[PDB]
Amino acid sequence: CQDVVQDVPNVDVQMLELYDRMSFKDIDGGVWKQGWNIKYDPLKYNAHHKLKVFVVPHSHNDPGWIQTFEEYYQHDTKHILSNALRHLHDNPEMKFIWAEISYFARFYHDLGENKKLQMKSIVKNGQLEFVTGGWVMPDEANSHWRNVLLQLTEGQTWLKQFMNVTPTASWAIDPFGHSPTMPYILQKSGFKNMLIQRTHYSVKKELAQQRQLEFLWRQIWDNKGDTALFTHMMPFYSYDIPHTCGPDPKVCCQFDFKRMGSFGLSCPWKVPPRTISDQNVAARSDLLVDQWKKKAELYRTNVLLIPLGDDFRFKQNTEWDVQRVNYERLFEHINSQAHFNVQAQFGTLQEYFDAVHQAERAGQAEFPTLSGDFFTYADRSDNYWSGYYTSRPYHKRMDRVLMHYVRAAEMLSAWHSWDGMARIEERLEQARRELSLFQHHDGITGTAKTHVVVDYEQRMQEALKACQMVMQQSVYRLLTKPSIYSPDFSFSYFTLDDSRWPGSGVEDSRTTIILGEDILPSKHVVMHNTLPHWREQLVDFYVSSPFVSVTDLANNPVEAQVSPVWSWHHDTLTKTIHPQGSTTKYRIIFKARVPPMGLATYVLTISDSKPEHTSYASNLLLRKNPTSLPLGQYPEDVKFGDPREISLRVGNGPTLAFSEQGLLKSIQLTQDSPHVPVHFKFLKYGVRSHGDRSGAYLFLPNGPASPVELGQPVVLVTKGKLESSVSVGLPSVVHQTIMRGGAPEIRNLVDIGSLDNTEIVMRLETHIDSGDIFYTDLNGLQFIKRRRLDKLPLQANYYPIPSGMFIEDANTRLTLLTGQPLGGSSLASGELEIMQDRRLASDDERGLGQGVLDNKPVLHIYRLVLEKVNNCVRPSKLHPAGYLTSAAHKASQSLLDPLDKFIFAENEWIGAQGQFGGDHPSAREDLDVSVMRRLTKSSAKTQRVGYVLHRTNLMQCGTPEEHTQKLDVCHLLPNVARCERTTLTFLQNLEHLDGMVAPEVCPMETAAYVSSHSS
Ligand SMILES: OC[C@@H](NC[C@H]1NC[C@H](O)[C@@H]1O)c1ccccc1
Ligand SMILES: *[C@@H]1O[C@H](CO)[C@@H](O)[C@H](O)[C@H]1NC(C)=O
Ligand SMILES: [Zn+2]
Repeated sequence: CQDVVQDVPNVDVQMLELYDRMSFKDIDGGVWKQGWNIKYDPLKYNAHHKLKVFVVPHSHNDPGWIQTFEEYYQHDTKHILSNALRHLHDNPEMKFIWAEISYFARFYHDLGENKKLQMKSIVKNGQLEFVTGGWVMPDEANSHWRNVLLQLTEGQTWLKQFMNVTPTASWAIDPFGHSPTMPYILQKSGFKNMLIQRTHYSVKKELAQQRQLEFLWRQIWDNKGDTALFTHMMPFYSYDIPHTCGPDPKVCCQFDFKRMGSFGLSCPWKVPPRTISDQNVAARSDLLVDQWKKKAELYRTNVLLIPLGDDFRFKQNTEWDVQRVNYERLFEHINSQAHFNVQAQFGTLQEYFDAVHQAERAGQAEFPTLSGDFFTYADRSDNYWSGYYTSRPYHKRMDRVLMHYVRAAEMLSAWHSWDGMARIEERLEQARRELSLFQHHDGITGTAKTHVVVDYEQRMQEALKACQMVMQQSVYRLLTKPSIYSPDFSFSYFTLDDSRWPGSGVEDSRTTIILGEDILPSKHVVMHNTLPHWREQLVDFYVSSPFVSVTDLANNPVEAQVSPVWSWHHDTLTKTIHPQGSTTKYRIIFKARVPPMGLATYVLTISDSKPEHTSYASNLLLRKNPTSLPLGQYPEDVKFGDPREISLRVGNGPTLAFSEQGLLKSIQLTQDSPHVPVHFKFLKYGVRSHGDRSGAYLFLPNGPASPVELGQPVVLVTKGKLESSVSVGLPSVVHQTIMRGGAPEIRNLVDIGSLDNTEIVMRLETHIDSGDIFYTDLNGLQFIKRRRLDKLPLQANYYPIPSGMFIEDANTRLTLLTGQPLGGSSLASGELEIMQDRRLASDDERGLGQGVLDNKPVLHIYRLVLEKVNNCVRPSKLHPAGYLTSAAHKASQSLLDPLDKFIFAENEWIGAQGQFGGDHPSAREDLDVSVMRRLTKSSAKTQRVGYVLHRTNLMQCGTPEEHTQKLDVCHLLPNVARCERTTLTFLQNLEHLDGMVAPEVCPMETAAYVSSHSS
């Protein structure tokens, strides 16, 4: 195993280093506005060294943006594909590349057999080529790596089954900035090449000057280079025709033949395209070949890529003709005029890469190595695209909830083979596809029109219902005596109970467990743990009486705590935000201990009085002018007091101090230790009154944030033996700090209401001497070092926080983990900040055509981990990566993959069992079974189950933590007959494993295995 901490990789381009050196000046470079006037030596190419040009027709099809997926399919994409089939069939030398498999599968299943066969033929002969082959072209900032893999696998599994092809070249022309998580996943999925486009204009200039636009992109910690993937970065401002033929858009636009008028398009540079004829082909060729030779100067080989396309192009038959015929006339002339020393033709992306590598092998070029990322993107001036790291945060949080539900549904149902009548495969495919669709770069990014966001939300709700159905049928099968099990596959044996989604204050949708002497004495509940290690975690349920006790299925009492159900209300009468307690429902909390990838059953029983093993939280409402807060049968009266500072400690955990406004002020790790200043504060950013306006994509603040005026907020303190909390009703945010004995949990119920042109940020102020350094994660996969640069504007220093961020000095580290992707930064030493929501009245000129005024209440969740790190073995100062500690990693897992809770629906569960998975191996803490998926339906003689195993890298800080079992996923199901290592999409077998044992992976590695069972 490579050491991912102690060996700084030696690369030619390291993006953090490049950023420290770059000036980022935005000067007018001439016709290539953000470059320079390219010059080339006409004698560079000759009879023995020609420039080979591949013109690659393409059509960017967004799976929802200005219209919904289905609206675009009906209005545009079905015609593009139907006409591509006809035109490619009839013109053998014409080529076309296709990226979005969600649209291709929607089209293909509606085709008659005759056309399916014609389609398969143009794919087999190479005219139509799939690039990447994912369900969508995903966002790379907010997406979790698990969902990037899910959507890639959904598209490629469909392509293997129906087109018999697996792309090895990726095409990502539109995500707003790029992440090294892509080459990581692609290289472990059989890819050999990838292409990107949206990188900062200053980066394109810098790399173009050094001919470093093609590089071997390896991970930041990869010393050896085995993760490297050849990458081509396009050089210009856009992937449209004016910015893909060469440096001068006024010239290139004249070679977009759809812009002469009848299609309602024109050239903004004021010179229109002209139909190629024998009288102008020599002059037109001279102009075009000159653009090509200038673009070729930016690269190292004599093979040039010229994309030919734009958004939803190649629709009309007349458009196919106009582009094809004109380019055919240019090719015939250019290729026959020896003086140009060019051979040009339509080609595919793979053809381009194959020719580049043939040139490389011929010794004509060596490529530089590169590590780092390409955030935060700016396409021009100070227009940095950091706004979409936060836009539509409700759906960003929903993405993470569904991510976990899909994993849990696939894993719970994988243990058995199911009859077709159970509709398990059907519901899982629906769920995987709706979550995969949302990975689109206008889905999770929050950059689609309002009605499109509604469509994605509706699709995800249907996916959550599908997951619940699969999960509850699976739990019933796994925990019911076999000879008693009698399923009705349409019945709800259990309902899921989720405490954090949509969340208290967002939707009152949790069901209360109704117990009563005259109706039902007790109720069974079941917890599932999708992680491969034993886990204890407090769980809570709503119950109709405070006199409830808990037992495990051996009838052993389990200590529990009962607290009131508090809801916050913006009282329009008193103009205050304050809590109301239920007089009919209560919360019961207790620790559930669940096996690795297993289930544990508990029983809640009502009694007429306080149970011996159930305690009751005290409650203290701090506000001047209080009024009573009756709580029905709750046995402890609420206490009142004027606002004041307070201190709380649960268990032997940390002691937290709060201001009189209910916000954290300090954390004391242990009895002796100091009270470390850690101050939460809410501030607001505004919008510029002159110049460019912030919108769904861009963050263009009108200066540093200003504190939210808090007034005298109402603060609620609940103190219990198992769980305590401090909640406060601030303007636009009900802020809650929860303590269960370890790192606190923070929950923000964010309702920006009608505050136009406002972005609400949550900031942490500490003493930590972090300087200008902070760390943020990439797709929940790795932490990258960031350096705040005062030479760049504030918005450029905002980065995606898909799952966590931290600051540290020699001795102390503060890590904030998130349950949803949001934007954030460290704008001053000792600070961390993360945006909560943004409401913007104006459009930001990137095509969306509306502001962001459809905000809705969202419950954001976090864990806050303050730790001493002076004893940790950390990377050297020159290493570009950072790594979490065990506690921060576990805190992240508690947010992303919590225990699932099931409430038995009927009155009695006959044949109920107490546990499942007690014999499953409890793997080392840094290892996860990211995916468990049965790959075969019930009619297959040989069943196959796929596993994706991911091992992260945790810092060594002297905490032994040992004695763990080896996890061999290939023996998790009985009767294993074969075990193979496969690509991450499970589509190619890479290694036949001896003894049918799947070995564990190295830190920072991800491997996939498929076990075969004869059963
Ligand atoms: O690349 C330019 C073109 N594309 C904008 C792209 N980015 C956001 C979406 O995913 C879309 O595909 C465009 C079209 C229409 C109006 C303005 C700009
Ligand atoms: C799928 O592609 C492989 C490529 O080697 C080919 O051998 C096989 O016949 C194809 N399967 C069919 C008939 O679709
Ligand atoms: Zn797009």
